[PDB]
Amino acid sequence: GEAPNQALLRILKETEFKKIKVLGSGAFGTVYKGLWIPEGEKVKIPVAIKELREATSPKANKEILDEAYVMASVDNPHVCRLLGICLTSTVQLITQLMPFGCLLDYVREHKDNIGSQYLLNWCVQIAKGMNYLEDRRLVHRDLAARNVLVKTPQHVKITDFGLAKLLGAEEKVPIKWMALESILHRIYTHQSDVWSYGVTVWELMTFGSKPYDGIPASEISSILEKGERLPQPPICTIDVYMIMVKCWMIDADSRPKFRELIIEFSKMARDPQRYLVIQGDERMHLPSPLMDEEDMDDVVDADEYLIP
Ligand SMILES: */C=C\C(=O)Nc1ccc2ncnc(Nc3cccc(Br)c3)c2c1
Repeated sequence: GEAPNQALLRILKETEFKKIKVLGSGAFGTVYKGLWIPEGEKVKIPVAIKELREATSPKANKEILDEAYVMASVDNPHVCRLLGICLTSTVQLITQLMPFGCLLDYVREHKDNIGSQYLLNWCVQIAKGMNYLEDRRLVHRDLAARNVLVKTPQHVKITDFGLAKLLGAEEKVPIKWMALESILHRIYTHQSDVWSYGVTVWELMTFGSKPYDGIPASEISSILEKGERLPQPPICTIDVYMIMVKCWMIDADSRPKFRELIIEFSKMARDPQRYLVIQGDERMHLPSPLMDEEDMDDVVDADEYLIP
Protein backbone atom coordinates (compact mmCIF):
# COMPACT_ATOMS: atom_id res chain seq x y z
CA GLY A 1 0.00 0.00 0.00
CA GLU A 2 2.51 2.65 1.14
CA ALA A 3 5.07 0.65 3.10
CA PRO A 4 8.43 0.41 1.32
CA ASN A 5 8.79 -3.03 -0.21
CA GLN A 6 12.30 -4.03 0.78
CA ALA A 7 12.28 -7.56 -0.63
CA LEU A 8 15.69 -8.64 -1.90
CA LEU A 9 15.59 -9.65 -5.57
CA ARG A 10 18.41 -12.14 -5.95
CA ILE A 11 20.29 -12.61 -9.24
CA LEU A 12 21.63 -15.99 -10.09
CA LYS A 13 24.27 -17.07 -12.56
CA GLU A 14 23.59 -19.53 -15.40
CA THR A 15 26.61 -21.45 -13.98
CA GLU A 16 24.79 -22.13 -10.64
CA PHE A 17 22.18 -24.49 -12.13
CA LYS A 18 23.61 -27.96 -12.73
CA LYS A 19 21.26 -30.54 -14.36
CA ILE A 20 18.08 -29.31 -16.12
CA LYS A 21 15.04 -31.08 -17.68
CA VAL A 22 11.73 -30.01 -19.16
CA LEU A 23 8.74 -30.33 -16.90
CA GLY A 24 6.03 -28.54 -18.82
CA SER A 25 5.34 -26.22 -21.74
CA GLY A 26 2.41 -24.74 -23.62
CA ALA A 27 3.50 -21.70 -25.66
CA PHE A 28 2.14 -19.76 -22.62
CA GLY A 29 5.68 -20.56 -21.27
CA THR A 30 8.09 -23.42 -20.43
CA VAL A 31 8.90 -24.75 -16.96
CA TYR A 32 12.01 -26.82 -16.18
CA LYS A 33 13.12 -28.84 -13.20
CA GLY A 34 16.79 -28.45 -12.24
CA LEU A 35 19.35 -28.06 -9.49
CA TRP A 36 20.85 -24.93 -8.04
CA ILE A 37 24.11 -24.84 -6.16
CA PRO A 38 24.48 -21.51 -4.46
CA GLU A 39 28.12 -20.69 -5.11
CA GLY A 40 30.17 -20.97 -1.93
CA GLU A 41 27.51 -22.99 -0.11
CA LYS A 42 27.53 -26.78 0.15
CA VAL A 43 23.83 -27.15 -0.69
CA LYS A 44 21.99 -28.53 -3.75
CA ILE A 45 18.53 -26.92 -4.03
CA PRO A 46 15.83 -28.64 -6.17
CA VAL A 47 14.27 -25.85 -8.22
CA ALA A 48 11.88 -25.13 -11.06
CA ILE A 49 12.98 -22.70 -13.79
CA LYS A 50 10.33 -20.79 -15.74
CA GLU A 51 11.21 -19.24 -19.05
CA LEU A 52 8.09 -17.60 -20.43
CA ARG A 53 7.32 -18.18 -24.12
CA GLU A 54 7.00 -15.13 -26.50
CA ALA A 55 10.53 -15.34 -27.92
CA THR A 56 11.72 -12.14 -26.20
CA SER A 57 9.17 -9.54 -27.44
CA PRO A 58 9.87 -7.07 -24.50
CA LYS A 59 6.07 -7.13 -24.01
CA ALA A 60 7.01 -10.54 -22.45
CA ASN A 61 9.98 -9.64 -20.24
CA LYS A 62 7.66 -6.98 -18.85
CA GLU A 63 5.08 -9.62 -17.98
CA ILE A 64 7.63 -11.99 -16.50
CA LEU A 65 9.34 -9.38 -14.40
CA ASP A 66 6.13 -8.29 -12.77
CA GLU A 67 5.61 -11.88 -11.82
CA ALA A 68 9.05 -12.07 -10.14
CA TYR A 69 8.42 -8.77 -8.43
CA VAL A 70 5.34 -10.27 -6.79
CA MET A 71 6.82 -13.71 -6.29
CA ALA A 72 9.80 -12.06 -4.55
CA SER A 73 7.59 -10.15 -2.19
CA VAL A 74 5.77 -13.02 -0.56
CA ASP A 75 6.79 -15.07 2.42
CA ASN A 76 4.36 -17.68 3.70
CA PRO A 77 4.32 -21.45 3.90
CA HIS A 78 1.38 -21.57 1.54
CA VAL A 79 2.64 -19.24 -1.17
CA CYS A 80 5.60 -20.01 -3.49
CA ARG A 81 8.40 -17.49 -3.22
CA LEU A 82 10.85 -16.49 -5.86
CA LEU A 83 14.35 -17.85 -5.20
CA GLY A 84 15.98 -15.50 -7.63
CA ILE A 85 16.13 -14.71 -11.30
CA CYS A 86 18.73 -15.40 -13.91
CA LEU A 87 19.42 -13.04 -16.81
CA THR A 88 20.39 -14.61 -20.10
CA SER A 89 18.76 -13.91 -23.43
CA THR A 90 15.27 -14.05 -21.85
CA VAL A 91 14.66 -13.98 -18.15
CA GLN A 92 14.36 -17.10 -16.03
CA LEU A 93 12.34 -17.22 -12.86
CA ILE A 94 13.65 -19.67 -10.33
CA THR A 95 11.71 -21.14 -7.50
CA GLN A 96 11.47 -24.16 -5.21
CA LEU A 97 10.55 -27.38 -7.01
CA MET A 98 7.11 -28.76 -6.11
CA PRO A 99 7.97 -32.38 -6.72
CA PHE A 100 4.36 -33.54 -7.29
CA GLY A 101 3.19 -30.78 -9.69
CA CYS A 102 -0.13 -29.01 -9.94
CA LEU A 103 -2.82 -29.96 -7.49
CA LEU A 104 -5.19 -30.24 -10.51
CA ASP A 105 -3.01 -32.85 -12.21
CA TYR A 106 -2.60 -34.57 -8.82
CA VAL A 107 -6.26 -35.02 -8.06
CA ARG A 108 -6.82 -36.32 -11.58
CA GLU A 109 -3.98 -38.82 -11.14
CA HIS A 110 -4.88 -40.02 -7.64
CA LYS A 111 -8.69 -39.83 -7.71
CA ASP A 112 -8.78 -43.22 -5.91
CA ASN A 113 -6.34 -42.73 -3.11
CA ILE A 114 -7.41 -39.27 -2.02
CA GLY A 115 -8.90 -39.23 1.48
CA SER A 116 -11.30 -36.68 2.99
CA GLN A 117 -8.57 -35.46 5.40
CA TYR A 118 -6.37 -34.61 2.42
CA LEU A 119 -9.01 -32.64 0.51
CA LEU A 120 -10.17 -30.63 3.49
CA ASN A 121 -6.63 -29.87 4.64
CA TRP A 122 -5.81 -28.59 1.17
CA CYS A 123 -8.78 -26.24 1.50
CA VAL A 124 -7.44 -25.07 4.84
CA GLN A 125 -3.98 -24.63 3.39
CA ILE A 126 -5.18 -22.70 0.39
CA ALA A 127 -7.38 -20.35 2.42
CA LYS A 128 -4.29 -19.78 4.64
CA GLY A 129 -2.12 -18.91 1.63
CA MET A 130 -4.85 -16.66 0.30
CA ASN A 131 -5.53 -14.95 3.58
CA TYR A 132 -1.82 -14.16 3.63
CA LEU A 133 -2.17 -12.54 0.21
CA GLU A 134 -5.07 -10.52 1.50
CA ASP A 135 -2.82 -9.25 4.32
CA ARG A 136 -0.14 -8.09 1.89
CA ARG A 137 -3.22 -6.70 0.06
CA LEU A 138 -2.60 -8.76 -3.08
CA VAL A 139 -5.42 -9.78 -5.38
CA HIS A 140 -4.37 -13.05 -6.90
CA ARG A 141 -6.77 -12.82 -9.87
CA ASP A 142 -6.08 -16.36 -11.12
CA LEU A 143 -6.67 -18.75 -8.23
CA ALA A 144 -7.34 -22.21 -9.61
CA ALA A 145 -6.33 -25.81 -8.97
CA ARG A 146 -3.90 -25.65 -11.89
CA ASN A 147 -2.19 -22.88 -9.89
CA VAL A 148 -1.75 -24.64 -6.58
CA LEU A 149 1.32 -26.83 -6.34
CA VAL A 150 2.13 -29.92 -4.24
CA LYS A 151 5.41 -30.00 -2.25
CA THR A 152 4.20 -33.18 -0.58
CA PRO A 153 0.67 -34.73 -0.43
CA GLN A 154 0.21 -32.85 2.84
CA HIS A 155 1.49 -29.45 1.85
CA VAL A 156 0.24 -27.22 -0.90
CA LYS A 157 1.28 -23.71 -1.84
CA ILE A 158 -0.31 -21.22 -4.17
CA THR A 159 1.54 -19.99 -7.23
CA ASP A 160 1.39 -18.13 -10.56
CA PHE A 161 1.31 -14.41 -9.86
CA GLY A 162 1.08 -13.38 -13.51
CA LEU A 163 -2.05 -11.35 -12.94
CA ALA A 164 -1.67 -10.45 -9.27
CA LYS A 165 -2.18 -6.80 -8.30
CA LEU A 166 -2.89 -4.53 -5.36
CA LEU A 167 -6.38 -3.88 -4.12
CA GLY A 168 -7.21 -0.56 -5.66
CA ALA A 169 -4.26 -0.50 -8.12
CA GLU A 170 -5.21 -0.05 -11.84
CA GLU A 171 -4.64 -2.73 -14.60
CA LYS A 172 -5.29 -15.00 -20.76
CA VAL A 173 -8.51 -14.28 -18.87
CA PRO A 174 -9.93 -17.37 -17.04
CA ILE A 175 -13.76 -16.93 -17.20
CA LYS A 176 -14.91 -20.08 -15.50
CA TRP A 177 -13.03 -19.08 -12.30
CA MET A 178 -14.12 -15.48 -12.36
CA ALA A 179 -16.62 -13.71 -10.22
CA LEU A 180 -19.63 -12.14 -11.85
CA GLU A 181 -18.61 -8.48 -11.17
CA SER A 182 -15.30 -9.40 -12.68
CA ILE A 183 -16.83 -10.50 -15.93
CA LEU A 184 -19.20 -7.57 -16.10
CA HIS A 185 -17.50 -4.59 -14.65
CA ARG A 186 -13.94 -5.92 -14.43
CA ILE A 187 -14.07 -5.28 -10.68
CA TYR A 188 -11.52 -7.35 -8.83
CA THR A 189 -11.17 -7.52 -5.08
CA HIS A 190 -10.22 -9.96 -2.27
CA GLN A 191 -13.83 -11.14 -2.43
CA SER A 192 -13.54 -12.10 -6.09
CA ASP A 193 -10.57 -14.29 -5.18
CA VAL A 194 -13.06 -15.87 -2.74
CA TRP A 195 -15.27 -16.83 -5.66
CA SER A 196 -12.36 -18.39 -7.50
CA TYR A 197 -11.44 -20.16 -4.27
CA GLY A 198 -14.95 -21.57 -4.31
CA VAL A 199 -14.29 -22.84 -7.83
CA THR A 200 -10.89 -24.29 -6.91
CA VAL A 201 -12.54 -26.17 -4.12
CA TRP A 202 -15.19 -27.49 -6.47
CA GLU A 203 -12.35 -28.79 -8.69
CA LEU A 204 -10.77 -30.69 -5.85
CA MET A 205 -14.13 -31.95 -4.63
CA THR A 206 -14.76 -33.34 -8.13
CA PHE A 207 -11.26 -34.75 -8.44
CA GLY A 208 -10.52 -32.32 -11.20
CA SER A 209 -13.62 -32.02 -13.39
CA LYS A 210 -13.86 -29.05 -15.74
CA PRO A 211 -16.22 -26.29 -14.60
CA TYR A 212 -19.23 -25.91 -16.89
CA ASP A 213 -17.84 -28.48 -19.24
CA GLY A 214 -20.27 -28.18 -22.10
CA ILE A 215 -20.76 -24.40 -21.91
CA PRO A 216 -18.39 -22.04 -23.86
CA ALA A 217 -16.80 -19.12 -22.02
CA SER A 218 -18.72 -16.69 -24.18
CA GLU A 219 -22.02 -17.36 -22.40
CA ILE A 220 -20.87 -17.98 -18.82
CA SER A 221 -21.69 -14.47 -17.67
CA SER A 222 -25.19 -15.00 -19.03
CA ILE A 223 -25.74 -18.20 -17.09
CA LEU A 224 -24.40 -16.84 -13.77
CA GLU A 225 -26.77 -13.92 -14.20
CA LYS A 226 -29.71 -16.37 -14.33
CA GLY A 227 -28.42 -17.74 -11.00
CA GLU A 228 -26.95 -21.03 -12.14
CA ARG A 229 -23.87 -22.29 -10.32
CA LEU A 230 -21.71 -25.36 -10.45
CA PRO A 231 -23.51 -28.54 -9.25
CA GLN A 232 -22.97 -30.22 -5.86
CA PRO A 233 -20.19 -32.89 -6.10
CA PRO A 234 -21.09 -36.45 -5.08
CA ILE A 235 -18.65 -36.66 -2.19
CA CYS A 236 -19.87 -33.42 -0.73
CA THR A 237 -22.22 -33.03 2.13
CA ILE A 238 -24.58 -30.09 2.03
CA ASP A 239 -22.35 -28.49 4.71
CA VAL A 240 -19.39 -28.41 2.35
CA TYR A 241 -21.43 -27.47 -0.71
CA MET A 242 -23.17 -24.68 1.15
CA ILE A 243 -19.76 -23.09 1.74
CA MET A 244 -19.02 -23.41 -1.93
CA VAL A 245 -22.34 -21.75 -2.71
CA LYS A 246 -21.63 -18.91 -0.31
CA CYS A 247 -18.51 -18.02 -2.30
CA TRP A 248 -20.60 -17.63 -5.41
CA MET A 249 -22.95 -14.99 -4.14
CA ILE A 250 -23.82 -12.01 -6.25
CA ASP A 251 -23.23 -9.71 -3.25
CA ALA A 252 -19.42 -9.91 -2.75
CA ASP A 253 -19.50 -8.72 0.90
CA SER A 254 -21.92 -11.57 1.62
CA ARG A 255 -19.28 -14.01 0.47
CA PRO A 256 -17.07 -15.74 3.09
CA LYS A 257 -13.60 -14.41 4.07
CA PHE A 258 -10.47 -16.41 3.68
CA ARG A 259 -10.08 -16.02 7.40
CA GLU A 260 -13.58 -17.48 7.91
CA LEU A 261 -12.92 -20.16 5.33
CA ILE A 262 -9.76 -21.28 7.19
CA ILE A 263 -11.87 -21.69 10.37
CA GLU A 264 -14.84 -23.43 8.80
CA PHE A 265 -12.61 -25.93 6.93
CA SER A 266 -10.44 -26.35 9.99
CA LYS A 267 -13.43 -27.39 12.02
CA MET A 268 -14.48 -29.87 9.35
CA ALA A 269 -10.98 -31.33 9.13
CA ARG A 270 -11.25 -32.59 12.72
CA ASP A 271 -14.04 -34.94 11.55
CA PRO A 272 -13.44 -35.35 7.78
CA GLN A 273 -15.78 -38.35 7.27
CA ARG A 274 -18.71 -36.30 8.54
CA TYR A 275 -18.26 -33.71 5.80
CA LEU A 276 -16.85 -35.68 2.91
CA VAL A 277 -18.23 -39.05 1.87
CA ILE A 278 -15.58 -40.93 -0.05
CA GLN A 279 -15.97 -44.61 -1.09
CA GLY A 280 -13.65 -46.61 1.13
CA ASP A 281 -11.89 -43.57 2.51
CA GLU A 282 -10.13 -44.82 5.58
CA ARG A 283 -6.70 -46.40 5.19
CA MET A 284 -6.30 -44.19 2.09
CA HIS A 285 -2.43 -43.97 2.05
CA LEU A 286 -0.45 -41.39 -0.04
CA PRO A 287 3.33 -41.24 -1.08
CA SER A 288 5.91 -38.91 0.68
CA PRO A 289 9.45 -37.40 0.87
CA LEU A 290 11.64 -37.09 -2.88
CA MET A 291 14.58 -39.20 -4.10
CA ASP A 292 16.12 -39.65 -7.58
CA GLU A 293 19.39 -38.57 -9.22
CA GLU A 294 23.09 -39.27 -8.61
CA ASP A 295 24.58 -37.80 -5.47
CA MET A 296 22.09 -36.27 -3.11
CA ASP A 297 23.44 -36.24 0.47
CA ASP A 298 23.74 -32.43 0.17
CA VAL A 299 20.20 -31.86 -1.02
CA VAL A 300 18.38 -29.20 0.93
CA ASP A 301 14.82 -28.10 0.33
CA ALA A 302 14.17 -24.36 -0.29
CA ASP A 303 12.15 -24.19 2.95
CA GLU A 304 15.33 -24.79 4.92
CA TYR A 305 17.50 -22.68 2.69
CA LEU A 306 17.32 -19.32 4.37
CA ILE A 307 19.50 -16.25 3.77
CA PRO A 308 19.65 -13.12 6.05
C1 LIG B 1 0.98 -28.53 -13.45
C2 LIG B 1 2.03 -27.70 -14.19
C3 LIG B 1 3.02 -27.10 -13.20
O1 LIG B 1 2.83 -25.98 -12.73
N1 LIG B 1 4.07 -27.86 -12.89
C4 LIG B 1 4.94 -27.40 -12.01
C5 LIG B 1 5.62 -28.28 -11.19
C6 LIG B 1 6.52 -27.81 -10.26
C7 LIG B 1 6.73 -26.45 -10.14
N2 LIG B 1 7.59 -25.98 -9.24
C8 LIG B 1 7.80 -24.69 -9.11
N3 LIG B 1 7.17 -23.81 -9.85
C9 LIG B 1 6.29 -24.20 -10.77
N4 LIG B 1 5.67 -23.28 -11.51
C10 LIG B 1 6.12 -22.03 -11.53
C11 LIG B 1 5.24 -20.99 -11.68
C12 LIG B 1 5.72 -19.69 -11.70
C13 LIG B 1 7.07 -19.43 -11.57
C14 LIG B 1 7.96 -20.46 -11.42
BR1 LIG B 1 9.82 -20.11 -11.23
C15 LIG B 1 7.48 -21.77 -11.40
C16 LIG B 1 6.05 -25.56 -10.94
C17 LIG B 1 5.15 -26.03 -11.87
